[PDB]
Parts: sequence; structure tokens; C-alpha cells
Amino acid sequence: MSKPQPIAAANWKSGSPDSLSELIDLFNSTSINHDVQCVVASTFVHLAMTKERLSHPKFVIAALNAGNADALASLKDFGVNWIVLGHSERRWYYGETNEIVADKVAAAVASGFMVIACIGETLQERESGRTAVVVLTQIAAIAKKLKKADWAKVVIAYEPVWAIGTGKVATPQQAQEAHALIRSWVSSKIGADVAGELRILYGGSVNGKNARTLYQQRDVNGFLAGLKPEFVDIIKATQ
Repeated sequence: MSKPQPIAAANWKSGSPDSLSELIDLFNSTSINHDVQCVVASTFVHLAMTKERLSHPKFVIAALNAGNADALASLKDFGVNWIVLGHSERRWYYGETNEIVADKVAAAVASGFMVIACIGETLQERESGRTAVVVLTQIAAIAKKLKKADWAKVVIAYEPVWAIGTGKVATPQQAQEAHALIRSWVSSKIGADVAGELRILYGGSVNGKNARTLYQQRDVNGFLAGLKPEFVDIIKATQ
């Protein structure tokens, strides 16, 4: 096994507690044959339901864009040990700076969390050839605030804004190129050991039909997707 352990993360940003409860029952009943870490991420308002209902041994709960020190402490005291930082989306919609996400990553790691940090370019950046510079600027800001040993707690997700909620998935070649670019930068600037163990996940219009062909790429280690019945097939795709 050359790739590190894959991750499949489902995000529940909104929706009925009753429809969530049903999806969690589906997941709790699903046998998963291979080594994969599955994650159900949700906003605070849905965490108490998820924590109460989810019981599968291959699943953990994560908080979506958790907030400040008080919020991290409230998560830790409730038993939630993963956070998802949706930086590529927040950079587009809100102008969140790269330095703000980097400080959030370091604060979460310092508080004992595993952190999925989502990085990625805009539509216009992609169109104009700015992808590599933009992505590398994001990973370098994150790295600035971490020590080498801290990378064991970090997962990077490549989430280009143009693929988020648009139905326009990155092609296998596009995902691979971006993921390789990130990994090679980590190898060069942090270390080859860290680069080899780093999980780089793809997010943005992943579904049950396109996930498997994405996973077959050398530098793809899993997925961020929505919490939907097809997520069962997204997990299978990480075999």
C-alpha cells in the first residue's frame, strides 16, 4: 500500500434533522470493507444530533468552520476532534485571507484537533493560468504556522471554487495535476516523509459516478462531498 489511509468526508451544512437522522441510519448500517476514515461534518446546530446518532466504527464527527477559541473548547468538551476549514470558498465569498486560515489551522492543531484545510483557486484564476501561484501561496501560508511534526494532524483538500456547487467537477487530470503540485511543494519545503504521508482530498461536485475514476489518480487520497445517499458509493470509491 503506497497511498496513505484515505478519507471520505460528508458535509451537512443544512437540512432537516429528520432527513439527517435517516442518512445517519444508512451509514450506521453500511459495511465498509477497507481501511478508510469516514467523516460527517456539520455546523454547530446539527452536531448534537450527529454525535448522538452516528455509531459506525469507521466514522468520526467534524465541525464545519468552528469559530474561535471558545468554540474549539466547546467542541473538545463535547468530544468532537475534527474540524473542516473551508478556505477556498470563504476566500471567494468573504475575502478571507490566507493568513487567517493559517492561524486557524495552527490554533486547532495546538488544541489537539485533526484539521481538513480546503485550498483552491477561483474561476478567473483558473482561466488565466494563475492556479499554481494561487494554490501554492495558500499552502505556504498554512505551512508558515506549522512545525514539521504538526503535519500528522493536517489534511489538505483541493477544492477549486469553480467546482463547488456548480456541477462542474475537476477532470481526473486536473485533480491529479493540482494534487501533485501541492505534494511536490510539501516534499521540497517540508520534507519527503511528510509529503508521502499527507492526505490530499478532492472536493467540488464529487458524486457516486465520478469518484472512483478520481480516486484512481496517484495523488488523490479521498473526497469531500455532500451528505447524501450516494456518499455510500463515494466511500466505496476509496478502495
